[PDB]
Amino acid sequence: APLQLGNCSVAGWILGNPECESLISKESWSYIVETPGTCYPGYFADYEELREQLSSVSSFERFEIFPKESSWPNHTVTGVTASCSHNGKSSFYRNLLWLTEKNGLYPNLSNSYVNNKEKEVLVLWGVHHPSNIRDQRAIYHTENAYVSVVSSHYSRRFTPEIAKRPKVRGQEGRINYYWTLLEPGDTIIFEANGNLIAPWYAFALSRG
Amino acid sequence: QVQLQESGPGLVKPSGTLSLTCAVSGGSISSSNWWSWVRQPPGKGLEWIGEIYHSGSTNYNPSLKSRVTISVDKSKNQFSLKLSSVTAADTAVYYCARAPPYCSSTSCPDDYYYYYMDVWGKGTTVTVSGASTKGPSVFPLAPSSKSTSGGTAALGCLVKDYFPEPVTVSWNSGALTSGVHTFPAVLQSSGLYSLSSVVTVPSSSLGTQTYICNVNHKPSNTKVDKRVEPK
Amino acid sequence: SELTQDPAVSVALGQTVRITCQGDSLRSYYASWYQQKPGQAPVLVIYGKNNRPSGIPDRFSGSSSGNTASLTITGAQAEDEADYYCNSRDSSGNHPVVFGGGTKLTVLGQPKGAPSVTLFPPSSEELQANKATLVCLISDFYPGAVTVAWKADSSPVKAGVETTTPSKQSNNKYAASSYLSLTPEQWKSHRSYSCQVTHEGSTVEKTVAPTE
Repeated sequence: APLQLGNCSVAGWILGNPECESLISKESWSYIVETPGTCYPGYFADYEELREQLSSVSSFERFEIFPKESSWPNHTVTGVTASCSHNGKSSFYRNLLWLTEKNGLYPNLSNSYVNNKEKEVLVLWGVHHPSNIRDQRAIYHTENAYVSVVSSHYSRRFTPEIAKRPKVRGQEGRINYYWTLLEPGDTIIFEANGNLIAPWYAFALSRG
Repeated sequence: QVQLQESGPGLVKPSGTLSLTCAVSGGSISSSNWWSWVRQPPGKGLEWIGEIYHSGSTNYNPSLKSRVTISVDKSKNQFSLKLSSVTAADTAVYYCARAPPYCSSTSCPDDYYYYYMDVWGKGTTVTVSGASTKGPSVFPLAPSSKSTSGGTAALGCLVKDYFPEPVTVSWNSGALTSGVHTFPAVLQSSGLYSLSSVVTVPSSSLGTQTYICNVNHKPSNTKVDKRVEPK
Repeated sequence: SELTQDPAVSVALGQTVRITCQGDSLRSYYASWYQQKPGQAPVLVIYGKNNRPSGIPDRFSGSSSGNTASLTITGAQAEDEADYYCNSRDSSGNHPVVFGGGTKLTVLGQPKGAPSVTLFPPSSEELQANKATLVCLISDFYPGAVTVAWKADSSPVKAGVETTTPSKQSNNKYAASSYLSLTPEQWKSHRSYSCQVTHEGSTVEKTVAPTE
């Protein structure tokens, strides 16, 4: 029996688009019926690859990889935006967290997760790109920020670029979305001094 | 629980420089906030003067830019305001307040598109005049046996001929608040202010009881405790 | 640019009123609202959109559409009678902060109250200082409008009279004051002085006499 995504794409469903709440990710499926979103504009890396890997799964599950009210004490997690509105009210992805400054500081961020699900874990995150350097300071305070995501099989360092861009859905900023598969027993480590759209919920699954 | 408190001279001669300091307590000025100054002339609306970041960067009202200087001092947890070449148009109540951070582009969360001033100082009155300060004279307004109203009676203090504004009055050091009302001041033709303060008091003991009105005139650094005794 | 709002509007006790604030700056920044009563600092009632600070009653709500922000007061109460300013940040230049002109909100239908008048003669301490001030205190009245006339014996006296504009008491009734400044000789040369307070067509008169 297939996975019914209704009016949402894989991106909107996997990212947790607020308009895909009632969608339910059943424990296993053979294929995905779809209607091809990302309410915050940006680039979803290896999107077609992900659609292929999620094409048929067993033992699928959505779990809380970094609890919102514990994992980030020294950062603000309540960031919402009108680009991802729900019920005429600004909101944000249900599987991600927009980390911003708290009390005028954005302390160096470091958090890690060990895969104890005995299955493959799909982790997704984002990198946010303001359009001017003043706002970069206001939101994250460091001018030359970095984001680092490392596992035993994945390693990448993201540098945000500050550029004036045309408005998309009324937004001049951008959030690029990335993902990786975490093998059982492996550890993934997130490090940043800004611009990290942190994983809030993640997914554990057996492929095929 | 940040709290603000203005301070500075209540009188400034024309063509002089107004100088006010805002004391910040309960929090640190080193923060993500815009420490602001606001003024309100007599019987007019609110006017924004300027704001300052703890780093020292400033943003001023364009119509006041070439006379305004806003400073910050992390050694005392204070920020200040200087306004030069003042005229009668600068007579006003001055407030210091606290604004949140903001963004210039549409690339931030919604929290950075608010503007408000949530915490305010109590405000300090500044009047631009060539006249000189004068402390007040306080006289008793003791109720007569005819001016009573049953079991209750009105008694007060008359605060005469002071300059500049304002004057505040309490009773028994704040212990007595029974219908206390301090009236707005009147301006006599002599250029001096006068006001009264009244309190509601039981008529049983008017022949024996004494009451103290605590008159405060900061512009002249005078406090007067005037005893109001039976007539 | 600027924020423009109606300078005055009235609402009946218990009814609903919507105060409007307009300005191109509201297209990119949220509008905050303040309530101010005479002799007091402004009090923030709406952070922006429809978020109230702690302690602000639920009947204060905020909405917006286009370049127009609105503050709605449902079930207006007597203590809502005050000035209301809208406030935002300019969207151009260095983003200076702009205030609306303010809206003076009258709440009609408050309970009427006849003025209570207390007339103090010149205190003996003031007389011994060679001055004579008559103090006429007026309290507990509504509507907050009153006219005061002074009499020496039965003749009018307008010179030396100073009177304040009414303002609210702590019990939401209004109070005002009037002063007649006399020399000691003017005080003792007449049989009596009177403070005549007219309110809603009715007059309350108090009289003091130097000999009594």
